[PDB]
Amino acid sequence: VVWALCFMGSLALLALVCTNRIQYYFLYPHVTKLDEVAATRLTFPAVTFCNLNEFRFSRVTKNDLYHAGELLALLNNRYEIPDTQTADEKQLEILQDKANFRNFKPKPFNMLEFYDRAGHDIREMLLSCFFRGEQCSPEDFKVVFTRYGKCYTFNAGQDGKPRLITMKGGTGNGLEIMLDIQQDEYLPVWGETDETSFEAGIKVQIHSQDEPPLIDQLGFGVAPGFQTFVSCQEQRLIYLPPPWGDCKATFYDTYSITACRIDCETRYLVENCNCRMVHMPGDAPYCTPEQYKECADPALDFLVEKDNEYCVCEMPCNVTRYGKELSMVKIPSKASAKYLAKKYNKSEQYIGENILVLDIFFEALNYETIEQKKAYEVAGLLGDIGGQMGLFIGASILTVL
Amino acid sequence: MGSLALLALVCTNRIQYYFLYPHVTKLDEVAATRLTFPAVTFCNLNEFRFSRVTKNDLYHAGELLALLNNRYEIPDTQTADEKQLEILQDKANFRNFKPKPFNMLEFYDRAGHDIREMLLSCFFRGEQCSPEDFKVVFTRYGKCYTFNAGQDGKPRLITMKGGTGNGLEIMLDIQQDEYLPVWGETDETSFEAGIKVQIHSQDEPPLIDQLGFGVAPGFQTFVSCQEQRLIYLPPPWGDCKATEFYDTYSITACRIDCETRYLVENCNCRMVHMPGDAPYCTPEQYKECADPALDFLVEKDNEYCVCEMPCNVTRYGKELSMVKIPSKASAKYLAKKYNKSEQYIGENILVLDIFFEALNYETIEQKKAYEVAGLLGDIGGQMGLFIGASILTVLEL
Amino acid sequence: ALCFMGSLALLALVCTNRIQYYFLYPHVTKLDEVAATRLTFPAVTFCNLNEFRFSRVTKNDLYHAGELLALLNNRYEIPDTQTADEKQLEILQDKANFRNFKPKPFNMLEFYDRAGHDIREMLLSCFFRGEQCSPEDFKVVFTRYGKCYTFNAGQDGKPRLITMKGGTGNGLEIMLDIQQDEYLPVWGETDETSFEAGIKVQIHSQDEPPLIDQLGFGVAPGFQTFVSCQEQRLIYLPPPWGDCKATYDTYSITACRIDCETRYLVENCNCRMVHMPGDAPYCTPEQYKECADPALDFLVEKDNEYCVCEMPCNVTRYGKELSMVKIPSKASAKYLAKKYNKSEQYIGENILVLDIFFEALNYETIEQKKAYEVAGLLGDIGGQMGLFIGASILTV
Ligand SMILES: *[C@@H]1O[C@H](CO)[C@@H](O[C@@H]2O[C@H](CO)[C@@H](O)[C@H](O)[C@H]2NC(C)=O)[C@H](O)[C@H]1NC(C)=O
Ligand SMILES: *[C@@H]1O[C@H](CO)[C@@H](O[C@@H]2O[C@H](CO)[C@@H](O)[C@H](O)[C@H]2NC(C)=O)[C@H](O)[C@H]1NC(C)=O
Ligand SMILES: *[C@@H]1O[C@H](CO)[C@@H](O[C@@H]2O[C@H](CO)[C@@H](O)[C@H](O)[C@H]2NC(C)=O)[C@H](O)[C@H]1NC(C)=O
Ligand SMILES: *[C@@H]1O[C@H](CO)[C@@H](O)[C@H](O)[C@H]1NC(C)=O
Ligand SMILES: *[C@@H]1O[C@H](CO)[C@@H](O)[C@H](O)[C@H]1NC(C)=O
Ligand SMILES: *[C@@H]1O[C@H](CO)[C@@H](O)[C@H](O)[C@H]1NC(C)=O
Ligand SMILES: [Cl-]
Ligand SMILES: [Cl-]
Ligand SMILES: [Cl-]
Repeated sequence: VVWALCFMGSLALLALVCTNRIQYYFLYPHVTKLDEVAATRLTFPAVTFCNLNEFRFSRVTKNDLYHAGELLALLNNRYEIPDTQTADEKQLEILQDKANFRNFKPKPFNMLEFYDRAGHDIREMLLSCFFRGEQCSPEDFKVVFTRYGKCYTFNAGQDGKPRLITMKGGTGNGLEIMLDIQQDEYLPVWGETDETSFEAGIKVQIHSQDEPPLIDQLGFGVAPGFQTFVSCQEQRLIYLPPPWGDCKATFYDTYSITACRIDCETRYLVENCNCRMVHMPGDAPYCTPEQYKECADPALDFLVEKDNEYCVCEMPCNVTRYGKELSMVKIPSKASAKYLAKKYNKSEQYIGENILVLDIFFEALNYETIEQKKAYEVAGLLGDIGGQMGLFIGASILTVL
Repeated sequence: MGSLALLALVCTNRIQYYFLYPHVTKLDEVAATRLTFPAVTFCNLNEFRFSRVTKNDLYHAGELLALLNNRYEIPDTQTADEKQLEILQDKANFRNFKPKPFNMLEFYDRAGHDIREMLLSCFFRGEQCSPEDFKVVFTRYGKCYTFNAGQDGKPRLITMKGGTGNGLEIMLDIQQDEYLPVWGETDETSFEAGIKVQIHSQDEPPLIDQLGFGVAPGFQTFVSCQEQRLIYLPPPWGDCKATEFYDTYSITACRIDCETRYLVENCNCRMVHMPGDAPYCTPEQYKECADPALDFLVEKDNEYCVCEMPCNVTRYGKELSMVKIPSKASAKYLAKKYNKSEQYIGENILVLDIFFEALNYETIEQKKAYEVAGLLGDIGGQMGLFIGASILTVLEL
Repeated sequence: ALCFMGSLALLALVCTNRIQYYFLYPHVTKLDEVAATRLTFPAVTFCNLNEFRFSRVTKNDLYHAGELLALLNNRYEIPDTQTADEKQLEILQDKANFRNFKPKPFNMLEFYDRAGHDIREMLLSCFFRGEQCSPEDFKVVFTRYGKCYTFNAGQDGKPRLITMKGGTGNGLEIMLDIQQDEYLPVWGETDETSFEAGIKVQIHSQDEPPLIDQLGFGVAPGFQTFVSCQEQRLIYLPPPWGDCKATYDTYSITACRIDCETRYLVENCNCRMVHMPGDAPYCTPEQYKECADPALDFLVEKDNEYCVCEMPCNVTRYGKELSMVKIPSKASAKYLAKKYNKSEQYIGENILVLDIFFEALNYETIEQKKAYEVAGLLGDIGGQMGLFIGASILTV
């Protein structure tokens, strides 16, 4: 009877063990494969930056002041220079003249035109630029409008030009730019608004080229008077869609959290303000300075600060993250100050307050992948249900003999 | 015996693997919704406000702070500006002076920087916060403050989107004009100006003198964070200890507990920031016993305060960057607003931004690699075609 | 008897699929992040951004390295376009007076060693885990920045320095004086001059040479800089499973690059820069300027063909989180000024404090493991072949 018992058991094993599988298969489990290597021909990311100051004082015209005056806290609700102004006498005297609206006939005004004309000029800010031993120029930077206003992106990849690639670790295989933030052009700050700031310097965001920047939210800061080193590591993350995961596959061409937020924010403002901020996509009318102040700014602030319901984006199936390690040294040194001052025709003090050097590069281990993989596909299921029957057909043959 | 082995053999390998109690570590990095915002603790690098140090304070803590020598006199080697020296020489006049009960905790609580004075502005996710939103916590730096400590029983603060908007922004005034004159090197004085900050889970006490990060005056500092949840297995799979002075097990809680017992054992007192009910160390004890003792533990010790791994750890990845404050264009505004000079603003004001990136949540969990149920399935087929061949060889005989 | 040529036809088919998988040679990467005990403290190398102390540059030095340092033109004269303060210009015009001057043997290594910043002068204080360290605890190492120093180089045969707890207390703290008053006047742009003041630092395993001009991080004067670290051990598989190369004494990307760079310069310049290994003749200042510098720059900037190194099977990476506070505070300035015999302003421009330590979770491992070893292969078959060993005794 022992053989018969063995045969009976052989059936009861192909029963449990094959049932263990189908249940496990239908849980749609996954594994996450991690790897960190030194990739060759790494694709250099896009680098977007903004001057923390949105409007050059010297480009603000009488008409500009008339329309955007109250928005910039340079005027009160009755087109007068505020009682509570805190300006140096020379600038106050320049503004009091500008704010003289006697016999003044207002002329069509537009925030986008204002940003484009008054925003800091890359041609003036960019003192020097080098990528992998090659000299780059203002033309190598693309204009992109953000909430900070007129910003610039290096290696945007929208020119159809050949890819910029990194191959070795260290500053040499990266980007180095020397900027002049031009504090002498900073708009006087007389109050707190979404368009003014207490700070001097630039905001920077390193991002994949198929992903738009969200620099007011996700950027990092770089201060004047320093050379800042940014050692990076590219991290590629891949996710599975349902049933294995939660991701969504690809106004914008590729799906990204940012692209999703911008799209959502635009619809929200259009719905609640009947206008879009000038940096938003679409064809809705541009918000007036009054709309910015009364509706648009509060609306966008609500979304990026308090909102928990409206602009909630789902995970992309493909995300590229850039790990960053920042460090810095002082510029200029006492020994080099006079050289730089004479070179760019400034005072030594100006150099120390306005000049900055930014280095963006990758470390040796420049590439990391974190990919979700199907842990138990239909093929693996069979191979188990199959290899198990190859043991029951043997346990039945021995019984047969 | 040709199959009495192949059965046993291939059966043995899997059996051995189970009793090896193997594990796998599952990694995942996602954008979590309703992420729980951490606690943020900070200290002014200066421990005692110069203007709050009384004659009695100087008398007791004078030597500890290097403001007096061992004979209650202002040191020969003092390096102070004339105005401050003149203020101290008058404080240090102990003729006809009758000392009155003194203790370090009261001293810290009364002379330590006041959040009500340091906090110029505070916003969390578009909402204005206030000094009342900060809880007082005593550390080795003295009187410190924790934002979102979670000990009020108030509803949780949560983050949902990436970027500064969904985080905390505070503007601080470090008040250098209140910094205690530094005439020597002690564990209570420093050469630096600014604050120390530590981002930590709410069920984990801060160890800010050891694990904190610095934030400098004259800058706006951006701190982009990522929460990392790590889970470990206990024996036999791992080494961790599952969750006293403190409620949840953490390396820090363990160290603090250990340090306290060490000082009590060797100094018969505890530093004022330590838990328990042991007597507070006097300034003399601080100098002669407590400070050296604690320094030994956090610097040289390799035997006494060695803590075992917690089964549950929450780590916060940080990326710092900064811009300058104030700009030339905003200096006068800030100066007039807070009634200071433009130079003061540049030396004392700082802005701190603590927020999370889009991919805000990472999990690293140890999971058992070979569970008993898994073992049975692999061996089930052969285990029976051998136990059948076992009652079979005993059937032949 | 047909049932026998079936067992073989089943053992055959269970071998085939299994064999194929063994042939893809798959791998898995095991990750783990823990608080290690007795962690081995890394080596810390640092350089002053300034390569030559102004006061150590002699008439002979200026004569040979003058044009290289942009202090002289191609005719041994002080440049028309000099931008120096009058006192320094007057000191240099005197040095650059070569009337009746007979040049004497010069070499860049001696120049670096003699004129480079002295650790004995830069190091104001040094502590590791409660113990006072000294200039003798720093080893001299020549890099492209010139004369640099490495803490805990581990080449003395001394007992290992170990970390055990998280926080600054279990790490290194050094106070440096970068000595800007010694910085060489900058009159132009060269590979040996800089616009910046401060130091470059690189944290690295002791069996890996530094490549500090490329991979270092910066530390600024006037701050205390905190560097919270995490050691990350990465192990890779060689072919067929992976791409790595198994083991200068140990194989590392840096060691590979340095070796390659040296060969390249020797091949194209018939000399090596003074910080490079080997026994090739040292490059003259003229060679540096005309051949060596451009050559090395090409390699570390443009090259995509010559110095491409393959992945090591064993890599140690150090995660870093930097933060900073200001030094000195108004209240401590006078103390420091009096202590080191400087002015309060000097202190603010030259003094820096550097803290290098580890966090609680100080150790992370990322190891590639063979997914399917031979022993595991038999297991998936052994059973099928065992049910063939029985049908094999009932056929004979
Ligand atoms: C790891 O520890 C954390 C606490 O540090 C646990 O998080 C808590 O989980 C419980 C149950 O959901 C909640 O009631 C608490 O509010 C959570 N604390 C927080 C986040 O503030 C977590 O559950 C632990 N993980 C495991 C499974 O061990
Ligand atoms: C703004 O700050 C100034 C000090 O800079 C305050 O003024 C001093 O005020 C005290 C108390 O009234 C007087 O004893 C001093 O004589 C004042 N000094 C000077 C230089 O005037 C002033 O009170 C503050 N303003 C407000 C409204 O708080
Ligand atoms: C990876 O390489 C490191 C060296 O960089 C190895 O660490 C050494 O291990 C040996 C054997 O225990 C020790 O004698 C040395 O002292 C270690 N060097 C250190 C840490 O200073 C490590 O073993 C290698 N890992 C593997 C298994 O490849
Ligand atoms: C991820 O997206 C990038 C573009 O951003 C693309 O280059 C890459 O092929 C994608 N990876 C996969 C396989 O989804
Ligand atoms: C240099 O700047 C000054 C103003 O400071 C200006 O007057 C002069 O024209 C400038 N020189 C040149 C040649 O651009
Ligand atoms: C201190 O420095 C001065 C120069 O500023 C020097 O003359 C003096 O000798 C120094 N004092 C000592 C004792 O080293
Ligand atoms: Cl949003
Ligand atoms: Cl401890
Ligand atoms: Cl190279």
